[PDB]
Amino acid sequence: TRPNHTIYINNLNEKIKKDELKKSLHAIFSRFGQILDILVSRSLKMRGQAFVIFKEVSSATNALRSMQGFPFYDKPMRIQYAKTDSDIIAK
Amino acid sequence: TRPNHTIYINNLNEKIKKDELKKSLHAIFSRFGQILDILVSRSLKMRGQAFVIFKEVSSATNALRSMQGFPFYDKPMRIQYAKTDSDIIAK
Amino acid sequence: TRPNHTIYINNLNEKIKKDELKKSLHAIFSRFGQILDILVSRSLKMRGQAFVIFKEVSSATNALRSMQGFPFYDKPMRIQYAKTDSDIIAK
Amino acid sequence: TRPNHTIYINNLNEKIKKDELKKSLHAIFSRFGQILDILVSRSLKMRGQAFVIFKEVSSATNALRSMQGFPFYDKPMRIQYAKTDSDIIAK
RNA sequence: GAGGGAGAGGUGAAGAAUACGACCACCUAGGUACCAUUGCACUCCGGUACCUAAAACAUACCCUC
RNA sequence: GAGGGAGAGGUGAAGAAUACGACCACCUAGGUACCAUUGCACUCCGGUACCUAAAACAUACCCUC
RNA sequence: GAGGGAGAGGUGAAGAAUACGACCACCUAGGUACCAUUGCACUCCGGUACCUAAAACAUACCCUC
RNA sequence: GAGGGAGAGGUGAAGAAUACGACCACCUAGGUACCAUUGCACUCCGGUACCUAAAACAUACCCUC
Ligand SMILES: CN(C)[C@@H]1C(O)=C(C(N)=O)C(=O)[C@@]2(O)C(O)=C3C(=O)c4c(O)ccc(Cl)c4[C@@](C)(O)[C@H]3C[C@@H]12
Ligand SMILES: CN(C)[C@@H]1C(O)=C(C(N)=O)C(=O)[C@@]2(O)C(O)=C3C(=O)c4c(O)ccc(Cl)c4[C@@](C)(O)[C@H]3C[C@@H]12
Ligand SMILES: CN(C)[C@@H]1C(O)=C(C(N)=O)C(=O)[C@@]2(O)C(O)=C3C(=O)c4c(O)ccc(Cl)c4[C@@](C)(O)[C@H]3C[C@@H]12
Ligand SMILES: CN(C)[C@@H]1C(O)=C(C(N)=O)C(=O)[C@@]2(O)C(O)=C3C(=O)c4c(O)ccc(Cl)c4[C@@](C)(O)[C@H]3C[C@@H]12
Ligand SMILES: [Mg+2]
Ligand SMILES: [Mg+2]
Ligand SMILES: [Mg+2]
Ligand SMILES: [Mg+2]
Ligand SMILES: [Mg+2]
Ligand SMILES: [Mg+2]
Ligand SMILES: [Mg+2]
Ligand SMILES: [Mg+2]
Ligand SMILES: [Mg+2]
Ligand SMILES: [Mg+2]
Ligand SMILES: [Mg+2]
Ligand SMILES: [Mg+2]
Ligand SMILES: [Mg+2]
Ligand SMILES: [Mg+2]
Ligand SMILES: [Mg+2]
Ligand SMILES: [Mg+2]
Ligand SMILES: [Mg+2]
Ligand SMILES: [Mg+2]
Ligand SMILES: [Mg+2]
Ligand SMILES: [Mg+2]
Ligand SMILES: [Mg+2]
Ligand SMILES: [Mg+2]
Ligand SMILES: [Mg+2]
Ligand SMILES: [Mg+2]
Ligand SMILES: [Mg+2]
Ligand SMILES: [Mg+2]
Ligand SMILES: [Mg+2]
Ligand SMILES: [Mg+2]
Ligand SMILES: [Mg+2]
Ligand SMILES: [Mg+2]
Ligand SMILES: [Mg+2]
Ligand SMILES: [Mg+2]
Ligand SMILES: [Mg+2]
Ligand SMILES: [Mg+2]
Ligand SMILES: [Mg+2]
Ligand SMILES: [Mg+2]
Ligand SMILES: [Mg+2]
Ligand SMILES: [Mg+2]
Ligand SMILES: [Mg+2]
Ligand SMILES: [Mg+2]
Ligand SMILES: [Mg+2]
Ligand SMILES: [Mg+2]
Ligand SMILES: [Mg+2]
Ligand SMILES: [Mg+2]
Ligand SMILES: [Mg+2]
Repeated sequence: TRPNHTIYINNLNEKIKKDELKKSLHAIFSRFGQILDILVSRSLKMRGQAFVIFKEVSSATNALRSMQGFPFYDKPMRIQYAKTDSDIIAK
Repeated sequence: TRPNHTIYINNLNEKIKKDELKKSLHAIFSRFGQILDILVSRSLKMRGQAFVIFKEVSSATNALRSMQGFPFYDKPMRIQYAKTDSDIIAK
Repeated sequence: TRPNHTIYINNLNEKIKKDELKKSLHAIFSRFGQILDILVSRSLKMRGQAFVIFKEVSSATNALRSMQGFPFYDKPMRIQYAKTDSDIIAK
Repeated sequence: TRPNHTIYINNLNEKIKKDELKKSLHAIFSRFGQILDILVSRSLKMRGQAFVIFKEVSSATNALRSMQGFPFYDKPMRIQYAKTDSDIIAK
């Protein structure tokens, strides 16, 4: 994919409760720049995944490159740019 | 919060015994500067949490920024400045 | 061993499914340069092990040195140069 | 303690078999310099502990400082200088 | 008589031909399994169930003669 | 007659008033729990036990009338 | 009469000498164990089993007198 | 007679018409589950329970004829 304000994370530990996952993702990622939102759902299709929306695409890029494969509750994070803009970025 | 000599850590693994937790927190954090004390309680309200008191606010700041989200017994540490001075700092 | 386009990893967590292992190994290693392939088998003789084939021996060398002992699904990765060229490198 | 060619590690995961522990400790530590030996015993008194003997005290010092608190099979390593020279260093 | 065995987390009560372990009452520290808890403190203190807390001798107690 | 229900991992055999799922035989991929394995490859392939592999109709099969 | 005890996730129905908890019907949030899921979203929503959702009084209900 | 089957961690004892596996005694390495242990070493060595330690033939042993 191509750089995007939003990174898509998967291979996340699915036992982690939604709000803990968000707070923890925030703690991994805030070092890279300002975060607008972190979206998590534990539904069947969306579990093990998160979207982290940065204010700036440069934050997204550094995040993705630095945290690629990083240990997070016992599994390595796999990180991609989101395939499309998040609503709050497009709008 | 605002910088403080003391950092507040949570999202800690609650199976870890108090003295092990302290010794381990000391090993994460001593690289950042001198530590006056580490307070841990496994009570219901205080489990999963620690206070690490640095001699210098600059140590606290580097600690917090470097170790934010860091893997510690299988969970990411979440770090904040303490909301108030610890007794040994105020007094 | 002597430098090789291919690194041999072992001490891998054997519960991890083959395609997850590959995707995760790719996420640990792609930072070091271009990867031609990652070979994994869960057979008795080959479980807990992977071969990661880099385009360039310099990528292999940096990978091996940086990721040596690195946490990966709860175990430290142990990394060596492959003892021989992978087919796609020799051919 | 005072710098020593040998570092003493504890808080090690005690489920890990002796030879795996050695190979893994070797993989954490060889980046710091040449290692003469790694001693591990799983006896009651000596389990959860290792001695890593470096050729040079400077290797020991960098190791200790860099790897202090580092994640190793799910627990943070706690590192000290050995209190005395190992036999192979004294002799 | 012999010879073996087992009992002390702490305080008490009982008993005292007994410094001494069971029974009974009360109180503590530490842990384990499960459940609940994401929580900002600077005497301690969630729940349910289980476990552990130096030890020889002697009395009493158990086995063999 | 009505009305309900359940059966297809793949190939075969049986049966065919039947494209069609059970029984029987054979073969595959993927997984789970436990045990074993630290192992250098570039067709696949450790063990023990369990599970899963699109699905409507029709025949046959099960229930009510 | 006395004295004890237990019941409210939410809506309803029943009942109302009763604001009030069981039974019955319906609906929600959160979790746990196991199984399945590697998945690109920007109302929610996999399965199987289990659990939890402030609480005093009163009626009714249970025990002792 | 035929044909099938199963037994060797190591040392010993028994037995020897037998190099040879069961029974019995003793000793080792490695592991697993649970419990305990945070511990500074440079012969080994916590507990409780379970498991594993190359293997063909022959004797003996088990099944069919
Ligand atoms: C109170 N009396 C009946 C007993 C008694 O008189 C004794 C005696 N020596 O005569 C006791 O020692 C006893 O009072 C006494 O203290 C006993 C005692 O200490 C004890 C302990 O500690 C552990 C196990 C046991 Cl079986 C006993 C036990 C049963 O011996 C009791 C016994 C009584
Ligand atoms: C061989 N014969 C006794 C049966 C038969 O003649 C049939 C028939 N239609 O007459 C079949 O279909 C059958 O040959 C036939 O194929 C059967 C069949 O397919 C089936 C399946 O697939 C699943 C469940 C069931 Cl209970 C059956 C079952 C029992 O109907 C069998 C029946 C036989
Ligand atoms: C409908 N009738 C038989 C009962 C009745 O007439 C009552 C009464 N006060 O007379 C009720 O309160 C009742 O209608 C009524 O509502 C009952 C009730 O609320 C209740 C609750 O909440 C919890 C436990 C229990 Cl045991 C009861 C229970 C049994 O008392 C019922 C009783 C009935
Ligand atoms: C001592 N005597 C009764 C037996 C004997 O005389 C033998 C014989 N060949 O006559 C043995 O081989 C025996 O002494 C002997 O050594 C036996 C033996 O080795 C053995 C093993 O290794 C495994 C399984 C089994 Cl069932 C046996 C077993 C039962 O055959 C014994 C048998 C005895
Ligand atoms: Mg790291
Ligand atoms: Mg006792
Ligand atoms: Mg004792
Ligand atoms: Mg006592
Ligand atoms: Mg005393
Ligand atoms: Mg007294
Ligand atoms: Mg007594
Ligand atoms: Mg008295
Ligand atoms: Mg306690
Ligand atoms: Mg929990
Ligand atoms: Mg408790
Ligand atoms: Mg005694
Ligand atoms: Mg089926
Ligand atoms: Mg199907
Ligand atoms: Mg079939
Ligand atoms: Mg077909
Ligand atoms: Mg056919
Ligand atoms: Mg048929
Ligand atoms: Mg036919
Ligand atoms: Mg398969
Ligand atoms: Mg294993
Ligand atoms: Mg298998
Ligand atoms: Mg159907
Ligand atoms: Mg209730
Ligand atoms: Mg309630
Ligand atoms: Mg209700
Ligand atoms: Mg209301
Ligand atoms: Mg109503
Ligand atoms: Mg009522
Ligand atoms: Mg009415
Ligand atoms: Mg819910
Ligand atoms: Mg899974
Ligand atoms: Mg569910
Ligand atoms: Mg009440
Ligand atoms: Mg055997
Ligand atoms: Mg054998
Ligand atoms: Mg033997
Ligand atoms: Mg021999
Ligand atoms: Mg002999
Ligand atoms: Mg014999
Ligand atoms: Mg003889
Ligand atoms: Mg052993
Ligand atoms: Mg433990
Ligand atoms: Mg043992
Ligand atoms: Mg044989």
